[PDB]
Amino acid sequence: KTRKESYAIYVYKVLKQVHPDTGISSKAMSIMNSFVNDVFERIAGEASRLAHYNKRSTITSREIQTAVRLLLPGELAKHAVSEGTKAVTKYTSAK
Amino acid sequence: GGVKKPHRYRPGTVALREIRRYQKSTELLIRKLPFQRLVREIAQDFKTDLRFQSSAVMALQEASEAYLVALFEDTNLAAIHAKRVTIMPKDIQLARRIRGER
Amino acid sequence: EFALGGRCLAFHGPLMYEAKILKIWDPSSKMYTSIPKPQKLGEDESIPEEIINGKCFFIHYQGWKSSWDEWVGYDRIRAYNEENIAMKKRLANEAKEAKKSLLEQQKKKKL
Amino acid sequence: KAKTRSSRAGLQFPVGRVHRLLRKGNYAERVGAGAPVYLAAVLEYLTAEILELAGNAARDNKKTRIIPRHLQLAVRNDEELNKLLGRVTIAQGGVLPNIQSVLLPK
Amino acid sequence: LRDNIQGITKPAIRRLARRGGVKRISGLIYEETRGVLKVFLENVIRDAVTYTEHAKRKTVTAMDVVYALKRQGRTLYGFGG
Amino acid sequence: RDNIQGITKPAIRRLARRGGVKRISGLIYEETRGVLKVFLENVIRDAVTYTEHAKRKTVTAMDVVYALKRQGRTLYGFGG
Repeated sequence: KTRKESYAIYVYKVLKQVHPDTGISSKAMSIMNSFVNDVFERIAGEASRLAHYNKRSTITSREIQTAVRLLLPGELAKHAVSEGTKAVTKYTSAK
Repeated sequence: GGVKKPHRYRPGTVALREIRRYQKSTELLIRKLPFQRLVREIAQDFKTDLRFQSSAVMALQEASEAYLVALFEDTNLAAIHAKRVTIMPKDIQLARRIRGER
Repeated sequence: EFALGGRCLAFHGPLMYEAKILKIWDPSSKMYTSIPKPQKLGEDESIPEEIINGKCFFIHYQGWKSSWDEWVGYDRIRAYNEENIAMKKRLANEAKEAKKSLLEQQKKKKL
Repeated sequence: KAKTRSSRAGLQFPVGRVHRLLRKGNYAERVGAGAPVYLAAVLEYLTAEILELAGNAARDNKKTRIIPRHLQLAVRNDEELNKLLGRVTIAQGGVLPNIQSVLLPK
Repeated sequence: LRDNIQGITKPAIRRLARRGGVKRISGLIYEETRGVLKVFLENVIRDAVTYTEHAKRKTVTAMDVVYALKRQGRTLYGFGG
Repeated sequence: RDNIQGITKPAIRRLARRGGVKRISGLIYEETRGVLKVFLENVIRDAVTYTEHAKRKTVTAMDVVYALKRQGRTLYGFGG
């Protein structure tokens, strides 16, 4: 059907969380959508690979980490691991 | 007695001024219609009578400009490598060689 | 003769230069005709009073920008004919001799 | 009353869609519950650092709306993104305003 | 249409190189930079027409363009992921 | 540390000689050792990260070519 699926309102809300005064044009927003899609595929693919190497069968939050630390350059990495760990900590605390 | 001389910016002044102006422009350089045609003749021996979406050309041109400008800074570095300010055909041959596509 | 948009040769210092006639001025009517229609002088438009009593032409120098465009009278303007072209060649040769004298005096200054 | 998984995780990026993507992506036989949560957590971060640098670029270019020139300045001024996304060319970015020193007048 | 490679006037190749930050340009560049293009576009358009005909499509899609760029190592942003 | 000077000047010449290089500056060696180490910490950072993923405390030739695979280069005869 007609429905096309993208991270429009989500990146808009995190932008308002960062800067609740700043606009966006649609083609910069497509830059953001394609960018988050691309980094999502890199992180998920590496994870899939790690798993198949370790003879596992499931994408645990662990893989996504070994991955985020394997792909993103270091500076972005440790902060991404920190925010992902506190996010999954919040997820398990709120069940 | 005193004969006139025109006001001409010196060789290089005009150069660097349009360098600063073009390094602030994001607009595409190669013109649209000239480029679109560049493609339709290349996509002939692959298959005849193609149609193209109203985005593919724009994507393929701005993409070509990105490839060419990225080739051009390291072409500039290769020209400076021989202590020169003129770039030469050998510079881009070496660039494409060391990227691994010559 | 002189026509709107036609070739002309004009004084500029001691030398001859080719120009386009864009406007033709009539001193009696305080008026000039232009090319893209009689009209008077504008607010920012003026003619030097040394020539404004004679028939003036607003001219544009070929090979030089619009900042060199100016009003000239019959003293400073001539028709584009072979006599004027020949004396233009003659004054070009005079400028060439002046440049050659410049070269001679600088090469004697070098010695 | 049904609450979303993002508010459980305290994020604005959605766990639901990205779980539906991770699954249809067939990355592994089974995907766990915490993997899309961690995935959304990292994506929002990297969407944020890039947006905050773009906002700094917009302030420095004194604009009230993000333009991909600001995105290009954000990705190219940061050296860490420059080998994260130096592999990447973006739309309507231009280049950095750089002049080599030998090309300067004496 | 034929030999439209010339459509990119030297004026343009220079604007790009100018965008690149160079000062002077050699004379026989223009055939060669254009060459860096005929060969670059031909392999790009080959990958693009491969996706085109494989996807049962008779119109070359901008999607297929950025898809082929994703493959060869010269990927592009702003036209879908 | 002590082994970074262990990559010796004739060995760097031997790499250059295998590389077809006739004349070599004296300042090649130490910054070439630096280029070697930046490459080594990159590859072994990826390889060790693969190693503690596996609940392991040794790195394997398999993990090395795996890191090389990520980095882009592949090696043969060392597993994989």
